[PDB]
Amino acid sequence: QLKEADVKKMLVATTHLGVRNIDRRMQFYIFDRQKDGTFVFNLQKVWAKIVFAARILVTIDDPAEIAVVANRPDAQRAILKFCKYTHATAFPGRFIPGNFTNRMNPNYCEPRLLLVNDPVVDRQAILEASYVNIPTISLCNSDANLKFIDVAIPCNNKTPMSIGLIYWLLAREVLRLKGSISRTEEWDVKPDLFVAL
Amino acid sequence: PVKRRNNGRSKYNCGHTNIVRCQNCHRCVPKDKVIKRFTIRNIVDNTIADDVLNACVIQGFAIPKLYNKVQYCVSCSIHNHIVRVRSREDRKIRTPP
Amino acid sequence: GKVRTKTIKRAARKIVENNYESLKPKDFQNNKAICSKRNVAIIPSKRLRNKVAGYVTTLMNRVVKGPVHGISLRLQEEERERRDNYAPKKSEFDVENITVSGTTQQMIDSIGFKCMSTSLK
Amino acid sequence: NLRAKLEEAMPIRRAAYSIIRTAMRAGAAGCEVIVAGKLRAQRARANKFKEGCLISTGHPKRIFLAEATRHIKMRQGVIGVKVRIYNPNIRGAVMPDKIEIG
Amino acid sequence: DDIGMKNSSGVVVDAYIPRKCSATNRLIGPKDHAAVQLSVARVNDKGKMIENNYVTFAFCGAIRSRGGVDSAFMLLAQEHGLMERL
Amino acid sequence: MRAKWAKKRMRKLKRKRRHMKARSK
Amino acid sequence: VRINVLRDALKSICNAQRIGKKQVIVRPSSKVIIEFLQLMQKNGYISDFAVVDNHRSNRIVVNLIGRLNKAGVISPRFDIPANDIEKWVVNLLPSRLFGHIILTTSQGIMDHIEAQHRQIGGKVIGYFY
Amino acid sequence: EEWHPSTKLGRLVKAGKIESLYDIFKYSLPIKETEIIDYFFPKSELAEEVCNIMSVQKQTTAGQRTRFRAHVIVGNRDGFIGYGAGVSKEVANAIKKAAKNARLNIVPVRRGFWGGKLGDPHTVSSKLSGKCGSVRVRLIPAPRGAGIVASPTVAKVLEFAGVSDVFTRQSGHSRTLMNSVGAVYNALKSSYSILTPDLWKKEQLDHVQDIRTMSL
RNA sequence: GCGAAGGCCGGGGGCUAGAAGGCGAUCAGACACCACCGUAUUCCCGGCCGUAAACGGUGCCGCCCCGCGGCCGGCGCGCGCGUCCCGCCGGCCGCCCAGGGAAACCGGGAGGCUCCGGGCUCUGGGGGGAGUAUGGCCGCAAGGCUGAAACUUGAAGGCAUU
Repeated sequence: QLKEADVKKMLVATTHLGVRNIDRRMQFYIFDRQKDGTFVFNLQKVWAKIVFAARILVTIDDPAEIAVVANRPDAQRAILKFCKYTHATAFPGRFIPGNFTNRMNPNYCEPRLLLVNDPVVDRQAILEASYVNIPTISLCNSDANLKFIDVAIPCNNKTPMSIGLIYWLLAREVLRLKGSISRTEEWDVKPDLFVAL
Repeated sequence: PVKRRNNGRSKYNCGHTNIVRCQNCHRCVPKDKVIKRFTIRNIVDNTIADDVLNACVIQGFAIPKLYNKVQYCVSCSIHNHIVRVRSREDRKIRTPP
Repeated sequence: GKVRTKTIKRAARKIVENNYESLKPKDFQNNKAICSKRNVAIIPSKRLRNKVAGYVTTLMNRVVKGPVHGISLRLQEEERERRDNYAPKKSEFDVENITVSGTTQQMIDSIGFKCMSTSLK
Repeated sequence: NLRAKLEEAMPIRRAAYSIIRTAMRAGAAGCEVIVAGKLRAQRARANKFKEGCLISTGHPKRIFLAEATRHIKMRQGVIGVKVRIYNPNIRGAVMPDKIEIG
Repeated sequence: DDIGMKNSSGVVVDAYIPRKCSATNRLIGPKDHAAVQLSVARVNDKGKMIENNYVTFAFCGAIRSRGGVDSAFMLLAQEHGLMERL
Repeated sequence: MRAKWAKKRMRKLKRKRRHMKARSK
Repeated sequence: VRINVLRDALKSICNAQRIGKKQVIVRPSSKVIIEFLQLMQKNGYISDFAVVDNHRSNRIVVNLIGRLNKAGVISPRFDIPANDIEKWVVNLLPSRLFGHIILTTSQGIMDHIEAQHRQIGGKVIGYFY
Repeated sequence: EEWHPSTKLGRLVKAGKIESLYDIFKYSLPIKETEIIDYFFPKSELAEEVCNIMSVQKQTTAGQRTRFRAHVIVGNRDGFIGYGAGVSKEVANAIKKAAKNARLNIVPVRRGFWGGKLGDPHTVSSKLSGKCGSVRVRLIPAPRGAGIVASPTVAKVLEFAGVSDVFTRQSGHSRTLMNSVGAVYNALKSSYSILTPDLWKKEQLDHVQDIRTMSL
């Protein structure tokens, strides 16, 4: 059930774009290659992944158990807004190893789900997930390593416009399943809040 | 213990390579194993270059550059610090330092 | 030739992140007076107290003269919050700015919706 | 108490471990017991059993420690026991470096 | 029926019956710490809202180290109707 | 090279035995 | 070149199960492979096997149900006394109750259990559990 | 003093939300509290023996420091075994570290019938094998008439598993004890991860029976 | 059958280096390292010889096996259109998830192996004695190839840690 408004926003957002390097796991999602070399994503496949992630994200009884981790400076605002507009527990910047496994660690969350901006950048959390049975969802690019990631969303994840709009789009669907949004009317929260200047 | 995958040499799909001579030690080294640095340094020093350019009575003169490929043996090169012993992990690392 | 120890640095940084308003930027003595209050902090000795005060007057100059890392000040925290919360008044972001990749038009065609009847180029 | 407990021939580790407990319970943050001599052997050795953090140097050490030296006598020879107990809460003042900052 | 070891009587004597994951089908170990169970909700009819009828897909740590879960999740989603085959 | 020099020294002993046998013959 | 074809294919089936791939393509096809696959399908360790017939040796595409631990060939195809087939099972197969040693008999290719049922000895094609 | 849970699993265990130890093993959950093992095993804990302490030394400028590593096997007599090792300068503290670690790594053991099934699993369910360092031990299902046939260290952990009869065969540096017991530990953790035909029924999808789902 | 170098038998050659040798120095002594000189040799032809850390220290013929790139030799798929892209590749390679190992490390295998069996040929069985003794064969020689025993003895060895 793709919506025209978000797709036109994605066209400005460049979510339809990916790095020239490409991976076989994400080959299904990608549509083609620009003659410049840049890889162009299938927007509807991204939206189907975004809606799928929402269904998974809501199941957890406390939306405080999903953990949003970003070390990318650009994504920090996105995952903090998402944690504020929704109810996720933010673990931004350096993840601090043993956060998910060390009980005597200053923060020792036991999350039921994980959220990652970049598979390579936020690698510490995805390894930590393995030690304590935590599934993970990530914002993957065209070349990414899907190791230890249960579901991945095809997106730039290096574009501030793309990172912010994706988190906004994800937020809209997660609370839509809880009835706190509109469905067929625009969310009052705007995508420019998720994006840093 | 095999210290290096290369085995110290870049001979691949080969059995024998040209012998070369350490420029200081005058020793015979396999061409692949030799240091093989290259210098394009000019003939006269940078300071002398201004004095010589003012002295030259021909217009458009530029200092001639001198080109040589310095090949040194492992013992010769490490001693004069052309290359350096590296840490086990830093030995794997390549690239000009 | 005077490098402060961790204890001096740690105590001074709590003093600044809490009583920033009491401290003054260039004068050690006003900062030393704040250290002398005792209700704010317990400082054993005169030299120990002077060192915490001296670092705290440098910290006070530094926090007014640009942000200092690791300094938890509530008033500065509000200042970023209004800046972060404010988004463009007309919310001008995508603004229906269109612009596609040549390959993207074919991908949009692949879905079959064909946004804007292929006038996206 | 240790020197006389050691005489009944109790385990030397157990002796120190029991004494270590009664000092920490009485409040000492730092407890140190070192028994040195020809223990269960014909050769010298020193056996430090310690529970907690003890200051070992400076002016605080003079007023904040309780070093007591006794010389046990044994058929093998003298196996002197040394016990040092450190109390930060000495009520005479505060540790020179202890910044309360509350 | 009654997965486990049925005795000569037919009583199950296999204590806890391990979980064969939804893709690879290898039994989840007693100490298989990377086993992950992720649940996707069903939108209830018209409304874009939950029904508390979420279906749960288990994923063993062997196919997760491979990274095979994202593809396996997608295929299995259409098998349980959480997506269209496209 | 002790092993290379040790092989050389066995060779010499082998020649001495081989030649001594001829004188004995 | 390929002297044993069953072994090369069975190794591929086990290798695909390791990387969790349902469908495998076996490049060499044979009647012994055909029968070995049929017996595994009956015991449900493998699912339907479809042979793409070619004008040459033939290839088989086998759908796997993810339920085979290991398969194997015995080279050479030894002679087993019917009485000592139990010894072959005790060592090669884990547990007398579970696992199948696949034999060849003048009556036909048969299961170790069926071989015991009529007490006929034979040659071991291989083994699957 | 008493136990105060620092782990979410511990809080559920303290409440009594988790009925059996096996429930956490269905979800293959880590046990980070030895106190949780006591909750399911409160009378005399589990049978634990300290099987040989080997002195270990690090050369230093002054001399060789000495630290002790102890290997402890915690187990009951039925489908529950744990092996851990602990390093401490004081032998006693190291024995405690091993026993606590062994409690943190309790693992279920399958158990089964060699050829004849009566009322009790009397032997290992399969030819379970494991390898720690050079050593490799294979535990072969044995008839109920046969006893557990293994060397004294491996027999000890096979008694704690409660495998009444086994035909173990060990190859490698079995003389190295730590490595030998570790192989007999990894063989028993393999038992509950070996797919067998009886386990081919298809299901799961518990959802509310999930241990993460439970809440204080 | 072929086989680096050194050597050898006999010619051709003979610049350069340079096993021998001689001489300076250097040292307590160097007759060694460093100068300097220089015979055999180094080069060519006709034979020998049959060895090298002749090493990827990893036989050969297969079968499957995951990513990430590079290079070289063909061949296609297209595309404005370029020694571009994308495959198929035949090899040469780097890195590596599983997997393997005592580990170093391999992962184009050293994987698919105690859950041990595709086929073939070779080799090893604690260390010395000993690659010696003796017999054979081959060589002009130097030697090479085959190859013990008496006796002696608790380690030798691998890879890693401090």
